[PDB]
Amino acid sequence: EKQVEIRKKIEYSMQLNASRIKVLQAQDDLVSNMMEAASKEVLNVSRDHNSYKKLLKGLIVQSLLRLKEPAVLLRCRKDDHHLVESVLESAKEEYAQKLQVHPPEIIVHHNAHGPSCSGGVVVASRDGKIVCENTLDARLDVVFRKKLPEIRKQLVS
Amino acid sequence: YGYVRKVSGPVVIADGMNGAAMYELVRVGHDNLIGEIIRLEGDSATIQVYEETAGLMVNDPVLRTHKPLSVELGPGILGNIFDGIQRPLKTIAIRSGDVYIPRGVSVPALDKDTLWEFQPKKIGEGDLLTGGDLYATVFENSLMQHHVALPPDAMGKVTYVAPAGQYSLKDTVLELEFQGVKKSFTMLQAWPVRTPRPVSSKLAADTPLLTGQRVLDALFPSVLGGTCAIPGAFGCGKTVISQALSKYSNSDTVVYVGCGERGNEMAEVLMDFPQLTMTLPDGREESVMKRTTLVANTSNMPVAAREASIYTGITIAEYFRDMGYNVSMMADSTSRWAEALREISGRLAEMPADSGYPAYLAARLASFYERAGKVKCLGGPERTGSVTIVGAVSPPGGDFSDPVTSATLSIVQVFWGLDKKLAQRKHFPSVNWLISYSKYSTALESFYEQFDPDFINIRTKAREVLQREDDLNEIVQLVGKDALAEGDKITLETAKLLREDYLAQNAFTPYDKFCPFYKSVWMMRNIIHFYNLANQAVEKGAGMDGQKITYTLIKHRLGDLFYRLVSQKFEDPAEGEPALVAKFKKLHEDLTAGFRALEDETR
Amino acid sequence: EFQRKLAESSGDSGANVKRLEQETEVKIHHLNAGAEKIQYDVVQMLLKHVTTVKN
Amino acid sequence: EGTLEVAMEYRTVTGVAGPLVILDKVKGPKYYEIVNIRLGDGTMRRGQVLEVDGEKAVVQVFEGTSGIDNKFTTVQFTGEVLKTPVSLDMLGRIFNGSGKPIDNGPPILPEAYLDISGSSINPSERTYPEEMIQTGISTIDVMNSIARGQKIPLFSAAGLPHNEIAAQICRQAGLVKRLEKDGEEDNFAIVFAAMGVNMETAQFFKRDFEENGSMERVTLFLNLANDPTIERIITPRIALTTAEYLAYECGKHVLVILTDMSSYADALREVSAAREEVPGRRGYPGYMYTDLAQIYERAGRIEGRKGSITQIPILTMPNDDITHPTPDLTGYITEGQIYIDRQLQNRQIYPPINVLPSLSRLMKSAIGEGMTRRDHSDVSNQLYANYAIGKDVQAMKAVVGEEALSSEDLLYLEFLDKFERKFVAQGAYDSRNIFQSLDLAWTLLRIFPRELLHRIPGKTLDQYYSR
Repeated sequence: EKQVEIRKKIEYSMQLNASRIKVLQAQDDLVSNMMEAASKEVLNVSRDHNSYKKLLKGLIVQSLLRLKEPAVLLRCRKDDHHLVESVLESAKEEYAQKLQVHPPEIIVHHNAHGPSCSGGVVVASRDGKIVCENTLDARLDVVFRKKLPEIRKQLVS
Repeated sequence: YGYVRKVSGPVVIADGMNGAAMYELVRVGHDNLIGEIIRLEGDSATIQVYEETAGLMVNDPVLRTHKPLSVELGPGILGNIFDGIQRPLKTIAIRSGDVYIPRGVSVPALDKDTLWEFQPKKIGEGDLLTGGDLYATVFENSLMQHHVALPPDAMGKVTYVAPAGQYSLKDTVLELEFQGVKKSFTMLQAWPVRTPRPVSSKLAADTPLLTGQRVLDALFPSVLGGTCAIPGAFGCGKTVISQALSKYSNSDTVVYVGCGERGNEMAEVLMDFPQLTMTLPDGREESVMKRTTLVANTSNMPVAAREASIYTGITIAEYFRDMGYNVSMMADSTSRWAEALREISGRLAEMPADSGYPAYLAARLASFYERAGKVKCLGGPERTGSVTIVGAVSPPGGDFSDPVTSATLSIVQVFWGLDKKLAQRKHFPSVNWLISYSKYSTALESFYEQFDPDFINIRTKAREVLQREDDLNEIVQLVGKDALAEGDKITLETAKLLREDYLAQNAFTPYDKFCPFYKSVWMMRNIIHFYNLANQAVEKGAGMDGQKITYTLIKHRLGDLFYRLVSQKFEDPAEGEPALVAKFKKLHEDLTAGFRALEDETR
Repeated sequence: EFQRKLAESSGDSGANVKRLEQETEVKIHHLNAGAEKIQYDVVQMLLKHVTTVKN
Repeated sequence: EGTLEVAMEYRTVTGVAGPLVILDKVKGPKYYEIVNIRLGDGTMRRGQVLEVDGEKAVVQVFEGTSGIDNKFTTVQFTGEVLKTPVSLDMLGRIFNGSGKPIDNGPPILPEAYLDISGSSINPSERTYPEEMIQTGISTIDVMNSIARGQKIPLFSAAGLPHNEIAAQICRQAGLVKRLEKDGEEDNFAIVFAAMGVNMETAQFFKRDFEENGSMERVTLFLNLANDPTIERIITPRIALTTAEYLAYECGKHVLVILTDMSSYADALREVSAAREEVPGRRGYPGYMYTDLAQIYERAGRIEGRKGSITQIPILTMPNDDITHPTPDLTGYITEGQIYIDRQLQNRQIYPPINVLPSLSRLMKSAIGEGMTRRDHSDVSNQLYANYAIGKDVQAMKAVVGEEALSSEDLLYLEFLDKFERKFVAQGAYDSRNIFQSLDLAWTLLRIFPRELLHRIPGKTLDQYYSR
């Protein structure tokens, strides 16, 4: 009888653990829904064509300043390639303004498919040894990772 | 100025140093971590970081300071808790509400805004003053006055001395003019952590320590300004001896610098000493926090901070000795310090020596210990003060072949060698009386002679009895007490009585909390007199038997005196010397009645 | 007595299981409601952080 | 805070020796920066930066180095130190070595990321272990007791049942104050961290925790022997960080069982050897003391919070000794030492705890008239003395013969027999109340006459010598 009641208590504990695990899994599922919605919004952001160019210029400036390399080779999606080709030397001028350095000899070819890119640029350096992945999908999942505690704090009830 | 190149553990190599002298403290990174130079190879210089090095970049700026490791002195240094790099811990805990110690905190070692009372020592305008002269006294707290002295590297004529009143360390309390130029002085005094403070001349100590514990104060004494070494044992040792040296010692102040020890033990010490109402004055119950100071650096603290903690502790000892007090510094460190040297030496890729310790371990331990000794102070008035170094050694689990142990015993004058076997048997003071020694037994001759002109002989007799018992213990372990004669039997009886009555002490009760010298010497004289009289009686051989028959006669028909002897340890010191002395004199008279009354009927 | 005790234990276990299921359903409903309420603000904050560059 | 930067990705893996990959031509390399390694096959490992020098940087890899190529192996600098996510949901779950959940559940939703090797506690803010926890085992309760916030490492050798007694302590640990102590905060919320454990031991601990009804309370971080070696040098740090968050920032008393610290010294040895550093004793790294201090000094009550952390790191001596560097340093740092002797196991006593080598520095604080019988210290100090002197007597009688022994010698031998048999031995599932343990100890003591009881004071004798 003692071991029967002990096994019954163990079964009750296992049921409680299963219930709490189901609750936690539903929480994670809601977080995944949040991530999917954020990805959809990020994809929708690519529809713009005027502030989108400014954002691309800012991204390329940030990446080139982070590498601080003599010769990068930027890679951009075939879609909106015209925007990158248009911004062109503006980024080089901005970088040369940032510090007293000769303008980088950028090179722009192969492009990854749209959904893989979803905006943003990959800059890298000659021989591809050092790679900077400033894709919009890459900026996301880092902001998400950092802000996740704030997300849980927002999910009080 | 300079920038980081390499970051491995706590060793950082920063290029661009060029003219960066050795041990010139540098500040590393945006977080501004303290740090001392340890090696140079050209434009780059190795640095010890004294803090966690996680998160250092490459080309992260490093700023030089041109100043070696320095501790800030002055009023309020007493009764505080400082990190190894001398950060006020309570100040950090209050100023920042966070309970943690944040990385790279920059807090002054001493508060620069507290108002302190100033009492100039009759120094007139146009007078001549010199290094270490004692121009003003400040009452840091009741029952502990703090004299203020000029730094040893200062001199000049007194153009302006501040009047008596409330002052803060930011104010200039004194002005001097020398060699055609003038200099100012505040109540602060920065001093390099190494390069010990100057002394007019050293002296040979004569006053004993007279600590609370009976074994230490009687068998293996230490002099004020002496040098000791206990094997850092727990339950005993690091706790009971520390308490005796802190709250029940004649040293005018205490400096506990135990670093590289357990955090729970440090918290217990730092929470128990706040109350600690020791009767240091004649009729006052002032807490010893107005008398001591902690330089605690736990084990988890950075490895490079151990040497800094030890040297700051000994430097603080020097400031007080210079004022005039007889400071006594206790270091639960020097067991973790050797480990710190091994860590830094190995990381610096130094060639190891015997047993892997750096070859210069003896040199460092000497440069630390040899800063002890009573010293005639600098400046006017004439004055005298001392520093005592009761350090720690590896626990009694390793033989004396340990390089740290051999290095200590090659320098230390008094060895309170605690034995683990006594700790198993729960003998709490735990000093092994066969292996301990005190080279100060010759200098204390005058004090022993003046206190009691017959103590030396009774001490030698007690030593002989203990040695004889330890000698024939091996023989008994083979044959047994069957062959033991009258002399051997009485010697073992007296040795057992001495071991359980004299050499033990509970220290958790008023019977053995603090045994004054008079009570201890009276116990010794009583026991030795009993031994001598019993030996004479058994040598008389009256009644045709004498001998062991007389021994049984005195152990049975005269055993009340024996019980009073073994219970003499319970004479309450609170009753006062005129009462305990009378009680012991009466017990001595009763003992003299025995072995004469026992000889009356010829056994 | 033993049969009654085991029957009562089985009934109590069933009641506890039902209570756990009801509490789980309530918790899932609460979490879904909160996520639906705060999703747009969360996504707006995320996009604002993603779509900004300094220098 | 303003804008972020996506982590750089490199390919210049110019050197791979053992558990270390040596990157090159890197810029802005943080120290202890956590890196992500994507191999040619596409699997992702995670590593740490042990050393930064010029443009180079040496990276150890947790999951091993079985596939790195100088051409395809991509490494990415996250630019931050390790941060294990923590939440109240972390209770009642079982994890891998590095924190990945292995309970088939979802990953932790973090309340916050707390950097490993958490911020140092200013000693001016700690408090000495005040309350005592009842260990159930009588030998621990009567001598070598354990107070909340203590660091008691169980010293054992290969084959001894250290895991069994650890599980018994986990099942039996509880408060003692006036025998009065729901207590959900009083529930010890055990955090169990196993490093280098045979799979049988892990299954045993899992089953014991499940059976004891604590599955909603305990937490398991496992680094099995077959699991990569390097993760053993991170698992206890993760466990201690989780314990710190569960205790200090959540107000729960927390108990920690680090298992096989020698399996951590082995990881230290492997890492140090792989870096060609100067060795120490027996070839162990010269800074093993610093690492052991960092891993032990993270337990103890804190003044500003109602929580507490009490850890019981069990240890395995290599050749059943103490001079070995790891048990030696652990004895130096930790405030206690419980000794399990092969001699007792050979005599078939389930708790083989040798009460003579045992020691607890904070024993004098846990006991007292306010929470224990007034005679506890006397009782312990007398049993210890009689056992030690009786052992000496038995050693003497081993050569002089049983006939040469005296009446006191026979009393001491009988005391030894009944102490090692009736007192030390205890049921594998039966506890002993502290007062019941003291009653048993008094029964053991009352063998000797009142005269021989030198340590016990007469005041406690009058109230207890008869009972």
